[PDB]
Amino acid sequence: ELQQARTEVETADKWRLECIDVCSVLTNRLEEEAGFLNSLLK
Amino acid sequence: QLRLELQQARTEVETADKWRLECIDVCSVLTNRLEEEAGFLNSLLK
Amino acid sequence: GGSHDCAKVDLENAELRRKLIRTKRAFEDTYEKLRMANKAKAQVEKDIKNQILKTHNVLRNV
Amino acid sequence: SHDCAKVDLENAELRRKLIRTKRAFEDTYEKLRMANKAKAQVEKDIKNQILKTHNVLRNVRSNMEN
Ligand SMILES: [Zn+2]
Repeated sequence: ELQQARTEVETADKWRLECIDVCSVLTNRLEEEAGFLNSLLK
Repeated sequence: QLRLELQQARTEVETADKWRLECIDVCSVLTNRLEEEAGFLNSLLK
Repeated sequence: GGSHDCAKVDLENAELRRKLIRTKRAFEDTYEKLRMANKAKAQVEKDIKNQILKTHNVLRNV
Repeated sequence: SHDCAKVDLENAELRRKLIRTKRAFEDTYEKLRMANKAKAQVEKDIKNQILKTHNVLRNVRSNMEN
């Protein structure tokens, strides 16, 4: 009855870490795009 | 083996889902901002 | 000065008048296009400032 | 009957104003050409950013829907 929950941590942390990856891609994208828009003013 | 068993569900079915729901919320607002900003750039092109 | 072909200089003066009008109107049209370009550029810069403020808000407040 | 001297002076003045106006038009047209070039470059970079964002979003859809 130990691995029945020790498997849910790998799946829950799988979806969580994948979400963190997507959040990293989106955050980096908004940073680069906002930097580009900032370059049109300089 | 009660401590080691219930210790698992304390975080992997709670905290790991807490930061996951906060995470998907962040991805939602960031996705919306990227969509409206891309739409703004397309509006500049047209 | 010397003599000239009177009718030819009259017709040439009329041609120069029409060419002057046309060239002047081309200048006015080009200047107007430049004015519209400057205005559109300024407005676009304003909108870009708004979008930079928006992304700044959604980035430094999350 | 047109007064030859006056008509010659008018010819000279018309050529002068014509050349002057042609040059003002040429300078304004050059400024507009530079503005259109800079705008073309800006629109090109904007197209680059739209390509990047579209690829990111489509990759998120291919990472979540499938
Ligand atoms: Zn004459």
